[PDB]
Amino acid sequence: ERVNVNLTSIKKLREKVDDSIHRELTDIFANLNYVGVVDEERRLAAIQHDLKLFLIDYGSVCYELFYQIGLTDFANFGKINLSDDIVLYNLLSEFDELNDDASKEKIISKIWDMSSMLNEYYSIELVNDGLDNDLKSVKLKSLPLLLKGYIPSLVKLPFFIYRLGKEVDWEDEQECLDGILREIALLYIPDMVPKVDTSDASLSEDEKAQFINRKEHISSLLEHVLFPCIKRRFLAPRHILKDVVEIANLPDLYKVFERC
Amino acid sequence: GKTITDFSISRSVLAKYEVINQVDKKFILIRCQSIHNCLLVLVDQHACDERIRLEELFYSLLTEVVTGTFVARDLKDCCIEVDRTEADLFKHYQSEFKKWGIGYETIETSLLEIKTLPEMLTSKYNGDKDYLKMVLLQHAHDLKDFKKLPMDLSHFKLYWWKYSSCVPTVFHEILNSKACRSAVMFGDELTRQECIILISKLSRCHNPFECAHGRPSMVPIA
Ligand SMILES: [Zn+2]
Ligand SMILES: [Zn+2]
Repeated sequence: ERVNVNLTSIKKLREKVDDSIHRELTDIFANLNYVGVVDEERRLAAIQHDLKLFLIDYGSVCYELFYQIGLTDFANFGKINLSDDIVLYNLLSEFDELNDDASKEKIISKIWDMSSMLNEYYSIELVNDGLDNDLKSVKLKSLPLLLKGYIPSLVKLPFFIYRLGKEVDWEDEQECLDGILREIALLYIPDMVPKVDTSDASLSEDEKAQFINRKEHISSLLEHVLFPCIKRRFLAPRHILKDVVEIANLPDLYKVFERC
Repeated sequence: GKTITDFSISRSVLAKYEVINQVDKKFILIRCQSIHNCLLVLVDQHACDERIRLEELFYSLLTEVVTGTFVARDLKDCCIEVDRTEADLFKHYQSEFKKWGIGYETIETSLLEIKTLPEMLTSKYNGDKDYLKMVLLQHAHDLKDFKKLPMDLSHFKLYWWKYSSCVPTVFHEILNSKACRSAVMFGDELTRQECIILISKLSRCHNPFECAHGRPSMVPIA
């Protein structure tokens, strides 16, 4: 069932992660107690470890987590199958920079050639309906399922395809595989919800309502899917230490309200 | 028309706050664009609930007193020995004591015949004529020494806090205790919905920044 990953590059990327892990920081996450969202834009959340309150950049933690799952579960991923189909050519229209057909076609060309590799090693299924030389008809069948009960936001999907052809280096094994995992985690991390002025009368009710729903969806995802997983399998790397800040030592606050 | 700008800033701060969630079953972590003097604040849940409760208790008492609907339970065979000057002090402020349901008559060495007491005080004194004497003297001396102004009922919404200072210490203490006992405690479970209601209600209080016993209700951590 589980395939034997004998690639020297994947073992080398795994070794780099294993060396990078900080013991005392992983201890904080392993025994965390999630409080709630602090900032949906700066992607901040609050947790309690022992009797200290911490401010955590969940975007950074989710990036390290979805890169970690991709590394350990390499070439053994599930599938997220998608009337309401997604076209690769029409997806890149959100970029004014691509002022040519040959520029939009060059991204798809590199990806479709490596479709056999992308479908096998990552579960990124790419299916074409038209001619082998034609690129406008190339679509995306399924994406890897790293976490059960978690479907990523497709807002970052045109950016994922743009960075899949223009960023990912297809000329070196390790750098190609390291780049793809980095591109998946970047897509998989929960989206940023930029602050919308509710008190302002100039903005419509529907704009205000969707911003509230975006906030609701992120809090729910963190409480039920993201943070339980983080507390179970996340291994904190030394570099993430700047994104874990102590905001309060609760014993000090007990003195303030000791005698009512 | 000129007004002191510093009074308005303090009120608008808590009104622009969103609840994160309960912390350690002891606090409510809250979060605040346009940050002059307002980010993360830890609110003591007990102090928060007690504050809402006290202002509700003060509003009730004063609306009852102002409208002349403050209940006064009839007291039987209650007479206390008083000084010549003490009998004079009570004779003078008899009308003022009647505003709180403390109805009495001065006889004559002298004596004090208490006819009525509000249920709040009937319960507290509990037959102790010495406690009742100390407490009525306490208010009589507060009125005399200008430590407490009299109740101005010459006025026909009601702002209880514009009559707050007039409340006798004995009633103040009683309501503080009622608020404290009825309030949520440390170790108690609060849902986010329960926390939202508490902070929403606290922001509608005249003084949200302290408990009944004058200690702070919240601490900023950012
Ligand atoms: Zn108190
Ligand atoms: Zn209390």
